[PDB]
Formats: sequence, C-alpha cells, structure tokens
Amino acid sequence: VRETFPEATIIKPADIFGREDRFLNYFANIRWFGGVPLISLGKKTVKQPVYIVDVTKGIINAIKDPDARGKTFAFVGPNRYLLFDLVQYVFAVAHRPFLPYPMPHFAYRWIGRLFEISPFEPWTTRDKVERIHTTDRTLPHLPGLEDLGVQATPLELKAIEVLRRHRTYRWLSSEIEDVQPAKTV
Amino acid sequence: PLTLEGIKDRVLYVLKLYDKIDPEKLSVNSHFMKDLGLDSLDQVEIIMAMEDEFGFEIPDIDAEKLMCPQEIVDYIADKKDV
Amino acid sequence: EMVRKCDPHIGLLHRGTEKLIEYKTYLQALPYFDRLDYVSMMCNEQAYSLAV
Amino acid sequence: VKQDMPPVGGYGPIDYKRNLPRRGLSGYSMFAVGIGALLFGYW
Amino acid sequence: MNLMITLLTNFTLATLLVTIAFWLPQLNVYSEKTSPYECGFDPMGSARLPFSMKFFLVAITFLLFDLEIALLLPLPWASQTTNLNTMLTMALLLIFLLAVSLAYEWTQKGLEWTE
Amino acid sequence: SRGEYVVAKLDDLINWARRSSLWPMTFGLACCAVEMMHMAAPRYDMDRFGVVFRASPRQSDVMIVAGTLTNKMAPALRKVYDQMPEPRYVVSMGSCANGGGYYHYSYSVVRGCDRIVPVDIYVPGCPPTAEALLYGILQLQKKIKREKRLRIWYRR
Amino acid sequence: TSVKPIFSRDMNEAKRRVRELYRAWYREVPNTVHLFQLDISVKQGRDKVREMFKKNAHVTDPRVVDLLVIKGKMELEETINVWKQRTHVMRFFHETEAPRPKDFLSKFYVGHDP
Amino acid sequence: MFMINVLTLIIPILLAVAFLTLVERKVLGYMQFRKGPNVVGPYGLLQPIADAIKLFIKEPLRPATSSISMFILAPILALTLALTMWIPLPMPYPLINMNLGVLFMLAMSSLAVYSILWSGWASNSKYALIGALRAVAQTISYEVTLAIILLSVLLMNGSFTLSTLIITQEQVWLIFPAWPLAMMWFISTLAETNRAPFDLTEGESELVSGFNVEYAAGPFALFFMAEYANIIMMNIFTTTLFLGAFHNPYMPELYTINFTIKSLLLSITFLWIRASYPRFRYDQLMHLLWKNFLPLTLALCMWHVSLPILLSSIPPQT
Amino acid sequence: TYKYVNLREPSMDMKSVTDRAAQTLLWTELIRGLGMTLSYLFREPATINYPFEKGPLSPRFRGEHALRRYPSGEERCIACKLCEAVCPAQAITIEAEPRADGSRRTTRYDIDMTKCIYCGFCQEACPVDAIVEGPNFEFSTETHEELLYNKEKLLNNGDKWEAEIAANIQADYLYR
Ligand SMILES: CCCCCCCCCCCCCCCCCC(=O)OC[C@H](COP(=O)([O-])OCC[N+](C)(C)C)OC(=O)CCCCCCCCCCCCCCCCC
Ligand SMILES: CCCCCCCCCCCCCCCCCC(=O)OC[C@H](COP(=O)(O)OCCN)OC(=O)CCCCCCCCCCCCCCCCC
Ligand SMILES: C=C(C)[C@H]1Cc2c(ccc3c2O[C@@H]2COc4cc(OC)c(OC)cc4[C@@H]2C3=O)O1
Ligand code: SF4
Ligand code: SF4
Ligand code: SF4
Repeated sequence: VRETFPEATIIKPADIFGREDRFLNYFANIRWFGGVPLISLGKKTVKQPVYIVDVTKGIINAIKDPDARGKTFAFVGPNRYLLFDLVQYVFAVAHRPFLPYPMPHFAYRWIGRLFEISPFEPWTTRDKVERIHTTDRTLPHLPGLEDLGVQATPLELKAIEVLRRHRTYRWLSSEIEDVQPAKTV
Repeated sequence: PLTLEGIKDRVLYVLKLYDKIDPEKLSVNSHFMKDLGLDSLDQVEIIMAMEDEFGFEIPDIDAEKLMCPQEIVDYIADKKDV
Repeated sequence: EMVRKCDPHIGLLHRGTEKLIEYKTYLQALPYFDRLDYVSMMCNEQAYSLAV
Repeated sequence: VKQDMPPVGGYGPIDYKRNLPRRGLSGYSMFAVGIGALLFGYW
Repeated sequence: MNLMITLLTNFTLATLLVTIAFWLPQLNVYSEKTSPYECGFDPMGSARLPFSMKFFLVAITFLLFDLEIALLLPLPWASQTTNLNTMLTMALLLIFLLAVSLAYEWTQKGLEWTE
Repeated sequence: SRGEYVVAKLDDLINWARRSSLWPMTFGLACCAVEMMHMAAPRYDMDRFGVVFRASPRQSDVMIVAGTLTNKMAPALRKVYDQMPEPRYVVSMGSCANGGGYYHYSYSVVRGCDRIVPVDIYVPGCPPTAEALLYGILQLQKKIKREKRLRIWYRR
Repeated sequence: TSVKPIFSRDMNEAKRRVRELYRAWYREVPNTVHLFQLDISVKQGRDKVREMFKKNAHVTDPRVVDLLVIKGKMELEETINVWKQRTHVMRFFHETEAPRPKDFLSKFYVGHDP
Repeated sequence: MFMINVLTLIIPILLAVAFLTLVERKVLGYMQFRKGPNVVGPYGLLQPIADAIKLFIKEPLRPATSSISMFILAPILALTLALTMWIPLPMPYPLINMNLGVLFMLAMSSLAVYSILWSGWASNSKYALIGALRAVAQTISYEVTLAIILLSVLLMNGSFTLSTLIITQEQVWLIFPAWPLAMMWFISTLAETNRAPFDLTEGESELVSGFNVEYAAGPFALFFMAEYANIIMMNIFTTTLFLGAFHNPYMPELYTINFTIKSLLLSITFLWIRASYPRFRYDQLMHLLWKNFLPLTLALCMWHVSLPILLSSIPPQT
Repeated sequence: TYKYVNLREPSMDMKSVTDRAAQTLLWTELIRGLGMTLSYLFREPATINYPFEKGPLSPRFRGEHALRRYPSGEERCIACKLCEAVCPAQAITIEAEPRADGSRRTTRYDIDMTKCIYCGFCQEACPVDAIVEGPNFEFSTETHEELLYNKEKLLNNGDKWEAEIAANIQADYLYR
C-alpha cells in the first residue's frame, strides 16, 4: 500500500479494546476452557492497549488534517502492561476465580489446532496465541495520539465499561474503585 | 473522641487527605476561605468528611461558623465530653 | 401485591399539541383534535368547531 | 336537487332495548335432574 | 428398572431439546440484551427484595390440610376391613376435624387476607 | 455446488420459518395502536398469516412502532428493542414514527424512530390503514424471504 | 420592588438552602453511581455537581436562588427515586458532542458563529 | 422393544401438542369471529412446524442476573414432568402398569409446580417473582381439593390403579354417581394447568407473561409444549376417571378411538372455556377452592365414605 | 329522562331464591356464555383473503399523493403555493421560476410523506386540482428517503394512477 499509494496514511493500533473487541472479551472467555493457560507464565510479553474512541478520534483527526498525507502513525496506549498482571486485572475487574498455569510452547498450538477445525467462527487459534504472546514494540520515531491532538484514555477508566457484561450477579454492580490497579512497567 | 490530642490529629489527617489542602500551610489556626484558598463548597465537603469520620451530624448554622481547624476541634469538644 | 401508593408518571406521549396550535391557523389547528382523543375524533372536531 | 335524504315515510323502528330472553329450566327442575342422575348412578 | 429407563429417556430428550437450542443459533450478546425486564425503563433496585406474603395463614394451613390427605387417603383400602363401623366413625371423625379446622379458620379471619 | 445447494435449501427453510411465524409485540403508542388492533381485528386478521402477539420482548420477532416516539420514551423504546433476541425487526408505523409526522417541529418528539432503533419497514400513513399495515407486514415477509444467511456464511 | 418571597427573606437563608442542597448531592452521588451502574467514578460525578453549582454562582437575587434550590431539589427527588434512567443522569456528561472550539481562529475556520 | 415402546409414546405426544397449538389458535379464531392460521400450510397444517423451527433458532438469551443452573434446570424439568405423566394412563393398556398409578399422577402434579416455580425465581426479575408466588397461591388452592375429589372418586373404583378404573365404569359412566365431583374436579384441573380463567402466571394483563417473561425462545418452547402436554394429559386423565369407554380385550383400537375422541372433546372444552371467560383476581381463585369448593368437597367426601357402607356397594381391591 | 343502571332489587320468594341458588351451584350464566361462544363458532368469519381480496373503500379516500395533468399533456401545477400555505405538517416545499415558454411552473415540489398527515388540505385547497391525494395506500417502503417525494415521483404517481384518480374526481366533484 505504501508503494502503490504514496500519500496513504497508514495507522498502527497496538491492541484495541472495546465492547465488541477480541482482546478483553477474549481474556474473559477462558473461564470456560480451564484456568487461562499462558506461554511462559505470560510474564515475558509486554502490552499497551488503546481504547477505540481514541483510535477513532485519531483516524478522523487524520482525515481532517492535511498533515497526514504519506505519514505513518502509531496509536498506542499511555501505560504499558505485562501480560500476566493484565489478565489478572481483567479477572479482578470481572471478579472471577483466577488460577493460571503455564501451557508449554509446543503443546499449546496443539490445542490451537483443536479449535480451528470448525467451519464456524473459531474460538481461538495458534495465530491468536502468537499475537497475544508477541510483545508490543515501542516506536519513538513514529507519531501517535498526542501528535493528533488526541488525549489517550487509559485502561482503568474503560475496562469496567468493557467487562461489566462478563460478571455474575453476586458482583454485578461492584464499583470502578473497588478493584486494584495493575502494575505498569 | 477521648482526648483532644487524638481528635486534633484526626482532624488534621482528614484535612490532609483532601487533595486541595496543602499540608505545608495547614495548621491548627489556618483559615479556610481567605488563607487556605478554598470555596464554600470545599469547606462544606470538609465538614461532611468530618461528619463521616467523627460520626455525628452538624447542622447548617454551626457548620459555617467553623473557619479554622481550631474551631472544628473546639466544636467537636463542645459536642463531646473530653 | 397490595397497593399502598400509585404514582402515575405521564407525559410519555406528550408531543406539545397546544404549542403547535399557536403557530398554525384555525383550519390548520383542527387536525390536532383528531389526535388528542383518537377514539373520539369527530367529538373533538365538534368541540373545537363550537369553540371557533 | 338531488341530495342524501331519508325516504319520505321515514325508516322502520329500530330496537334499542335489553333483550336477555330468559332461557333455561327452573331451579327445582335442575335439582330434580341432578338428583335423578345421582340416584341412577348409585343404583 | 424399566420405569427408570422411561424417566431417564424423558429427561434425556427434555435436555436434548435444550442443548440443540443453545449452541444452534449465532450468539450475538451485548450488555443490554440480557438486562432485567421492568417494562421498558430501568428496574428500581433489585428483585431479591423481601416480597411480602399476605396469604400466609392459608399457606401454613395448606400443610396441615395436606397432612389430612396423608391421613384420609387409605380409605379405599380401609373400606375392605371387617371392623366397619369403627372405620366409618373414624373416617367421618377425620373429615369432621378438618371441617372444624376450616370453620375455625373461616370465622376468625384466617381465609381472608391481611392489609 | 452440492454444499451450496444444501445451504440454499436450509436458507429457504429457516427464512420461511422466520417469515411465516412473525411475532409482533403489544407495543402501541398513539392513534396507530387503534389501527394495529384493527390489523388484529376479525376482518384483516394478522393471525391468518401466522402472526400472533406476544407481550414480552424476549419472545417477539418484530416490534411495530405504532405511534409517536416522544423525547420521554426514547430509552424505553431502545431498551425494549434491545431486549429482543436476534433476529429482531422493526416496522415503523405511521408518520410520527417514520419521520416525526405532524409533531415533527415540536420540542418533545423524536423526529423519526429511525434515530433510536434500526428500521426495516416504513409504513406510511396517519394512520396507515390496517390493510396497508398488513401490506407492510407482507413486505417484511418479502424482505425476510430474500435473506441469504447461510449462503453468505458458506461464502465467507 | 417590594415583592413577596418564596422561602427566603434575604441571602442568608438562600445560601443555607443552596448549601443544604449541595450537602444532599454530596451524600447522594455514590448511590447514583452505584444503582445506575455508571462507568464513571464518584470523583467525576462530584466534579460535575461542583461544575453545575458553579455554573449558576453569580446570582444576587434571593427569589431566583430560591427557585434554583427548588429545581435542584426536584432534580434530587428524581435522582434518589429511580425516575430518571442512565441516559437522564448521563445527559449532564456531554460525551457525544464534538468539543466546541473556544478560541477565535477555530471559530473563524469552522463557521460563521461569533 | 421397550425403548421403541417409549418412543412411540412420547414423540406422538410431542406432535399432538404441536398440532394442539394449531387447534387452539384456529378454534380460538373461529370462536372469536376471525380465522386462525391458514396461510402457512393447507388450512394451517404446517403452522406448528413453523412455530417449532422458528423458536429453536432464535437467540436463547441467558439473563445477566439469573441463576443460570436453576434457569436451565427448570424447563428441562418442565418437559420431563410433561412427558413422565403419560405412563400410568391406560390406553387401554398402560406403558407402566402401576398398582398406585393415581398417586403417581397426583405426586407428579405436585412436582410439576416446581418448574414454573424455579423458573419464576431463578429468572431474576420482578414480574417473574410475582408469577412464582402467584403459582404458590394457585397450588395451595387447587391441591386442597385435587386430593380429596380424587380420593372420593376412588371409593367407588377400589384401588389407586388406573387400569382398574375401566373395569369400574363398564356398566355406566362414573360421571353419573359423581357429577358434583366431576364438575369440581374439572375446575380443579383448570386451576391445576394454568388455563383461563386461571391463567394468572401466564397473565398477559396483570403481568406481562408471569413466570416466563424472561424465557426467550429455545427454553420457552419447552414450556409451550410442556403446558399443552399437561392439558392433553389432564383431559385424558379426566376422561379415564369420569368417561371411561367400552373396552373389548380383543379389540383395543375401539377403546383407543373412543377415549381419543372423548379427550378431544374435553380439550376443545378447555380451549372453549379459554375463549369466553374473564380471568379471576388471584384471591378469588383462593376464595373459591377454600370458601366454596373445599366445604362441599368435604361433604361429598363424607358422602362417598358413608355411601358404599349404606348400600353394600364396596368395590374390590383386586 | 334518566334511568338507574343496576337498581334491581331481586325477588325473594322461594321460587326465585331456589332459581338463583341453582344458578350459583349449577353455573347457569357460565353455560349462557358457552352457548354464545359456541353460536359464534358456527358462522362464516369475516376474515377477507388479503391480498387476493381487498378492503372496501370510497372515492374520497386519501392515500399516496400525485400531480395530475390536463388532457393535452401539460401539467396542472401552476405553482401557486396554496398547498404549502395550508399544509398543517408543512410537508411541502415549493420553488418556482418562469420556464422557457413563460408559464408559471414549479422547479421543486417536495412532499415529505413521513411528515404528511394525509388529511387532504392540499387536494381541496388546490385551485386547479393539480395535487391530489390518490387511492394508493399500498406504497410502503424499506428505506426512509424513499418516502420523500419530489416533483418527478409525484408526476410519475399522477401519470401512473391518472386512469383511477380522474374517475374518482369524476365521481366525486359534485359533493365538494
Ligand atoms: C368431567 C366432565 C365435564 C364436567 C363439566 C364441564 C362443563 C362445566 C364447566 C363450565 C365452565 C366453568 C369454567 C370456570 C368457572 C369458574 C367459576 C366457578 O366455577 O365458580 C364456582 C361457583 C362459585 O359460586 P359463587 O362464588 O357465585 O358463590 C356465591 C358466593 N357469594 C354469595 C358470597 C357471592 O359455584 C360453586 O362453587 C359450585 C360448586 C359445585 C356445586 C355442586 C352442587 C352439588 C349439589 C348436590 C345436591 C344439592 C341439593 C341439596 C342436598 C341434596 C342431597 C341429596
Ligand atoms: C399423524 C399425522 C401427522 C401429520 C402431520 C403433517 C400434516 C400436514 C402434512 C403436509 C401437508 C401439505 C404440505 C405441502 C407443503 C408444500 C409442498 C410444495 O409443493 O411446496 C412447493 C415448494 C416449491 O416447489 P416448486 O418446485 O417451486 O413448485 C411450485 C410449482 N410452481 O417446494 C418445497 O417447499 C419443497 C418440498 C417440501 C415438502 C414438504 C412436505 C410437507 C412436510 C410436512 C411434515 C410432515 C410429513 C408428512 C407426515 C404424515 C404422512 C407420513
Ligand atoms: C391483543 C390484541 C388482539 C390487540 C389489543 C392490543 C393490541 C396491540 C397493542 C395494544 C393492544 O391493547 C392494549 C390495551 O388497549 C390499548 C388501547 C389504546 O388506546 C385506546 C392504546 O393506545 C396506545 C394501547 C392499548 C394496548 C396496546 O398497546 O392488539
Ligand atoms: S402517525 Fe399520526 S395518526 Fe398515526 S399514531 Fe401518529 S399522530 Fe396518530
Ligand atoms: S394531505 Fe399531506 S401534503 Fe396534503 S395538506 Fe395534508 S399533510 Fe400536507
Ligand atoms: S399543487 Fe395546486 S395549490 Fe399547489 S402550487 Fe401547484 S397548482 Fe398551486
């Protein structure tokens, strides 16, 4: 696309989360399978997710501004997270029993082929595994949300908005401040 | 609730939990409006924070006559035994 | 299931008939009366006709 | 002229009254039928 | 044996008309379609509040009249005995005690409802 | 192909089962509730088509917005529509539900129910006749008949 | 200029009723955030109640702030009882509007509005 | 071949229920000066297939506040107790020939309340809980005569076997010695089975749907064809109790046709009482089965206890 | 000139008291209701076979709008804007200019059918019978802007339905 349309604005979102995402709802749909298995305890990968209202404001402020011709933006969240305490923060906002266990690097793709045998929308695959366990690179030489006049919204304001659906009734209306914030890196 | 030392320390602690009061100029004889630089609404939520922690309700006539932490600890000393 | 207090909140169908009447002529103000008591249409037509 | 008018002799009279025609048996006859049903069943 | 096979088959295709009903359509669930129903607007409070029973003396006395048909029930068998007048007397005595109980609940404002 | 033929027959089957048993919900608002009742009357009779009322949103296929959508009952209509299971349809009945109608310029009318809910059939009138409302339901059936659910499912 | 009062004789009772109304809102806001299960915190709601009280903080007429206490108590009466909904509470929080440009050059750019 | 014996029972009383929905809609249509469904198939004979296929592909909608274990356990138990109450009914020979089949029917009539009851509790709503405790208020009303009328009608049968009851009524219908018990049992069965004038838990006017206002399709089909299975089973039960037909042991098909058409006429009687009557306030349900039906039920119980001793007509227990 | 509903003191002889006791115990009025319902069971119901049959109407009926024409091809709308001055919904937008032969004709005749109240002040205020509210009621849509009729769609309705609208006005113009 860069070599066939030279003024194309190419935008890099890291890991978008919303009400209809495949990132936080994905992390809240492994109370069905077992105890949310992770590669190498999920401690060797670092993420920074960005909220979809900020990415949409960035795309529209890229449409409006003629300073976006040929650029290459990089939309990232303001706070970086490890994967393990991210999943533990999701299961603490969702107020679920969290018991993690490491599934190894060679046998978790064999569970990844167990779900991609479906003609439906498959539940998970080894590609989603290789993307969750791919850490978010930091690109300082590329512009972001602050180079479009967009203030990035952090995760602790909108994870409750995403994850109020996945709660049981016994903690259905627990407040936003009734959870511990995760550990940024 | 027993002695004025612990009551005064609890007043100053509830005051320094409030993120607009500077703990540097906050004394027992510092003034809220013209010296700490607070609105009336700031003073009224200070009074309601004291009603939460101390656990008794102060009416409106004697929640405006509290213009320094000395007056707060004195009025709590009037509404208690000590 | 015994009834202690009934409080009917109304105005879920409030459309502002008698403000739209002030900005239209009399012949234009008639078809609001079809739509007030919409099972007593020509009655309200007759009442507004007797008023005018 | 040629206008919508009623006919010259008027219309027929229109009934507008209650007509609940009082059908059914008496009370004693219904209890007689019921007690006869019980006695035949018991025999 | 065969009764348990019949009951298990009934439970089987009473839950296999359920498991073919959940996984069959496309579940598109978002956080309003599973909200509680209070005829359009939002519900006031929870539904697990104390929901007061006005028909409570009738609901107690239903138990004491349902023990009666743990007592009155062997009468199609007690009619087969050779101590007949005592059976007749005790049967009419139990239905009479039920009737005295029902009339005492009648007259002393029991079968009416409170409030 | 052969699997394409199977999913085409299954599309015909399930779209037939969804169009020949439309369940509207008892949702009147204004004068069009009278004509919606007359579409349920003995003369025009929705239920000969397999079309019967169910008052709960959990057990209804279509919501006929019969009447005026004011500014005080926008969230009630939206939550009533959102509590309907998929597939759900909306037949916008009458002029106030279509585009505000006779109270379009007024302060307390949502100018068309398409602002609040997605609308599949627009039935124009003030009120549209119960025969024309029945024609709107039949055009909804002609919209459900040409759904292509499992064809697009197999071709994705 | 000799008119009939509503509740207050002068600004002392008027500030008393404004102050008691704000006391009521500060007591109430956690219940509002809880039962409407809003995605906001208690701090942002109390900031909004502060903004709504400082929006009208220039009145010197006792009857006008008497009616403002009356309208604030009607808002309180419809907030404590669940007569408002999630939308009616969140209409104070202008989340869906485009942010209105305040300076002169952007207002010059986007339209004819002074 | 007992498995095929069960599957020739329970699937046709999943088809009789399905086309009973068509009979209900069309009889309720012509009794209300309209037509029923006749566009779907030839004169409606493919309507219940459409209503069946439509619901099971509609989104199941587990509620976010509901107790999901009880919420799924309740319609399974509803359709289970709809199916398992056909087995002691003599058709003319029952599938399971119990010595005490009538108490089996009565105890499963007591148990089938809990599906409605747990469905109204577990579906965490206000209307559902109103419909659950009104089912409590309905069952404490009909169970205080559904046992004594059933007791007094089995003082002329001989035992609690439903196969004995055909031998009992060989001379005359048992409606002739017990028409007050028949006309009181019939209303006990209308209050038992949530048909109008005793809907009250499917009450579309006071509530929206009562207990199943939260049950979306999929599980709502298993209250649809549970409740109508209850009404066909209860018409056949009152048919065997009061209208037992001529049984020839060499030709069971004559009796099967005869009680089929009698139970069809009583099912049309259900759909025809639903087609004409207003609905009780749910205390007048309770002020009927306690203030009007229960004293006369005790009186007729005394009469049917003391009457075979008065006439030497004590039935055999064999 | 007035009557008392429900002021019937009942008879209290043993005959009528026994009759009402049998009416209570043996359910007489319930059998009366069952008899009336069974008597409407055995009729021909009034369900008409739509869409192969249609509902009865009259030539005054007010449905989908149309612009008519003279019997020489020239359109009737001489752009005089009474129909937007009387339209209670203000659903009609008219702009005009002198065309090539100098005749006063429209260039914009919009009728917003989702504003229109179908009351026919336009077809009775038009001094040349240009705008008429035709007999078409089966003109439902699937998209909202399809019900925003401009001049072209109204001329197409007029040319499409003129064989019916001209006969209805021919049958009705003596009552107006
Ligand atoms: C099983 C085969 C079919 C059975 C019959 C099927 C057809 C009949 C059903 C018709 C439709 C009913 C639909 C639901 C109706 C609900 C209302 C209802 O039932 O109300 C009950 C009504 C209630 O009456 P009520 O509520 O109007 O009572 C008046 C009360 N006050 C004054 C306070 C207002 O009637 C009964 O309860 C009657 C009970 C049964 C009567 C049996 C009488 C036996 C007589 C024996 C002889 C007596 C003579 C003296 C002694 C002689 C001794 C030898
Ligand atoms: C105990 C007794 C219980 C009885 C229960 C059932 C009662 C009703 C029985 C069915 C009554 C008739 C139903 C007819 C359905 C329509 C059949 C048909 O011809 O459909 C035409 C359609 C399109 O075909 P096309 O090639 O376009 O031809 C049109 C010509 N221009 O082609 C199609 O739609 C495809 C073919 C569909 C065939 C469907 C047949 C009916 C299925 C009903 C289920 C029950 C089966 C029978 C059970 C009893 C007998 C064993
Ligand atoms: C069930 C059938 C066959 C009929 C009856 C009926 C409907 C559809 C909708 C409704 C309805 O009746 C109820 C009660 O009566 C009115 C009367 C109304 O106005 C007189 C009114 O106006 C909004 C609304 C309503 C309800 C309403 O929404 O179809
Ligand atoms: S579109 Fe008009 S006639 Fe119809 S309900 Fe609305 S106000 Fe009444
Ligand atoms: S019928 Fe429609 S277009 Fe004509 S005047 Fe009335 S509202 Fe306006
Ligand atoms: S339609 Fe008739 S009234 Fe309207 S501008 Fe044209 S000629 Fe005049």
